[PDB]
Amino acid sequence: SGFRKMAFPSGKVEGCMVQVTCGTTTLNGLWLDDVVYCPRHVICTSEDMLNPNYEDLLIRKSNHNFLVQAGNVQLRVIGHSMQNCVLKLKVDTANPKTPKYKFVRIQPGQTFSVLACYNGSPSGVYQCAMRPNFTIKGSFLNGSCGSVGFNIDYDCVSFCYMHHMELPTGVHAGTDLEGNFYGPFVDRQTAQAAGTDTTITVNVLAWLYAAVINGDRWFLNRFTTTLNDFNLVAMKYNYEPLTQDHVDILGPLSAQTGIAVLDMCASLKELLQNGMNGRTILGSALLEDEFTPFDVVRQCS
Amino acid sequence: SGFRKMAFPSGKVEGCMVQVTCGTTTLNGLWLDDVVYCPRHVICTSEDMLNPNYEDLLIRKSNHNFLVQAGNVQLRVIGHSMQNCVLKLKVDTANPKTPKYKFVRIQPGQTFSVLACYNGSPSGVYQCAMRPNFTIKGSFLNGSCGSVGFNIDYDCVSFCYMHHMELPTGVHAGTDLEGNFYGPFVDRQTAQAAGTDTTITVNVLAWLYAAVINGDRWFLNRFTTTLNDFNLVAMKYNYEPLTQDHVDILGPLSAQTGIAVLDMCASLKELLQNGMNGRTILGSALLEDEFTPFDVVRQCS
Ligand SMILES: O=C1N[C@]2(C[C@H](C3CCC3)C2)C(=O)N1c1cncc2ccccc12
Ligand SMILES: O=C1N[C@]2(C[C@H](C3CCC3)C2)C(=O)N1c1cncc2ccccc12
Repeated sequence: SGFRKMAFPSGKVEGCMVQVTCGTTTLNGLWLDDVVYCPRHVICTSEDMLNPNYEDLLIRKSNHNFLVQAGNVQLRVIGHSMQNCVLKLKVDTANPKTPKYKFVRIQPGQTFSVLACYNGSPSGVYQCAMRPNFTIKGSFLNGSCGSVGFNIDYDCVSFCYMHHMELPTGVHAGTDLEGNFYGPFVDRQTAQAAGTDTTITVNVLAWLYAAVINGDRWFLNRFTTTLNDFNLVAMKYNYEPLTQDHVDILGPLSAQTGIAVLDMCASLKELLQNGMNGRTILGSALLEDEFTPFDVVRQCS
Repeated sequence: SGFRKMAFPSGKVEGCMVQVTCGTTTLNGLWLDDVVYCPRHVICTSEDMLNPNYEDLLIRKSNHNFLVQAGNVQLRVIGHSMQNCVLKLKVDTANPKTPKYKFVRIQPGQTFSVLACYNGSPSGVYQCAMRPNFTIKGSFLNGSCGSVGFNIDYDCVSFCYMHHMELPTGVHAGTDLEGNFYGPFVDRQTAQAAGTDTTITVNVLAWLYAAVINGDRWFLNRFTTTLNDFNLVAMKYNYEPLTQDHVDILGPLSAQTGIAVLDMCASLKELLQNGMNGRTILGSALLEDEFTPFDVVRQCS
């Protein structure tokens, strides 16, 4: 019993973290096979961050300008290209610690584990969610840049996130491993709008199922409701609209608790309208939206 | 910027987790050098759990009865002893993945990382605290038993916790790595009282410093107070009494924020008396007590 924001074990990713230096700038890189991946802003001097021409900056750079360290061992850079907002440095050595892996673009609402690093050394691991507005609320300091997010299916690491920026508002933006930003962000030091963040409704319902499963049942009410009536309330409170896809992926949790999705939706409606009244659910005084129905099922299995 | 319940990277401990079978019973063990450590209740059949004589049960057991698996590789058990509530199985192979490590008995209020395992496979990592009443509020299923808690100082893993039991009340009890329980618990299936849990006051103050440092300042008030006056309020609300030791370890955070400990204490007094009023601090509607002043300093450094 019990329910915790649990991260995937980080071992497989620790053995891939390297330090990448280019002039004065140091940040983290991801060493898979004979390629190192990092944010391309490693080639920027602080004086170019307002509006860098990344091509033009990269053009004044040759292989030997890139200092890739893995612990003690230096690596030799025998090729460099720029793919969207990441540098791919081809090195002489295949990573002997390279796990099985894929690159995946996740969708807003999905969760992943983050290994927060500094100078190519892992410092910490936490679980978080791609917010609907494609930001993440992480824990990143200067030099955390290039820190990666991942899921682990069996022996297979799926890398979904590389950290590039903290926004003027204190939240975090980054790319997939092909260097395409999540959201409307660019790797420039300008004031950039995140947009309105909404609550991931399907996740809040998964958490409610998690709570029922762990003995917290007080919010269960006599009522039920409609997908339409529910979504009307959802929009008022900046909750994402709930679809039949969402109802479908909540099925296993419906099945295990013997509570219909729409009766759970009706409990949620009331919590939204009446607040928590001073009560708590799985030790929280706030509605949690950073567990997927998959995360709840995994932890409860 | 940002603030997250961050765990230590788990890599160094993944390479130590093994499966231990004795009859029908399987749980996790910790393979360091030529010794495997696990909970001694691995020798119990479900019918002996009411009141086992562990000596007498161990006596009807020889080396070959113990099935220690590390991935695929079986290990050979050439010696077994019982130290308080753990089995030490001496095996033929030194763990080649053995990190530098110590065994440490932590104090209530201190935090550690937990690698939750099933059948000697790591599933998940989360951060938690030894509650004042020596329980932990973890996330453990059947077969999670033998899952370990640890801190990482540089290259040195300090193991502090081995998981033995969920209590009838849904919370978690376990031992240090020498097999001595934290708290008044025994490895018997009886109803056992945890006792009154209190809030770790020094941790709540560290979290408030964490919040000031990350731009959340609304709870800062005009008042100040006294260690005596404060502790009077602390006791009313089941907060641990604050000592000059606590004031002293909050010094670095005092120094960085330019806020005196006792002015922070006065902010806390008011939050305790007035509640949060619907506001939040670092995205929480509740006072968080599972970061130490060390944890706050590490994450903020
Ligand atoms: O280290 C850098 N450097 C840039 C990238 C730079 C931008 C992109 C081109 C101009 C500025 C940054 O966003 N940060 C930080 C990242 N994550 C957490 C931080 C916390 C505090 C300070 C900087 C952070
Ligand atoms: O697997 C066991 N077996 C014992 C140890 C057994 C006690 C100690 C002698 C009698 C009973 C146990 O406490 N659990 C669980 C542990 N952690 C989370 C669980 C969650 C659900 C069910 C059992 C759990």
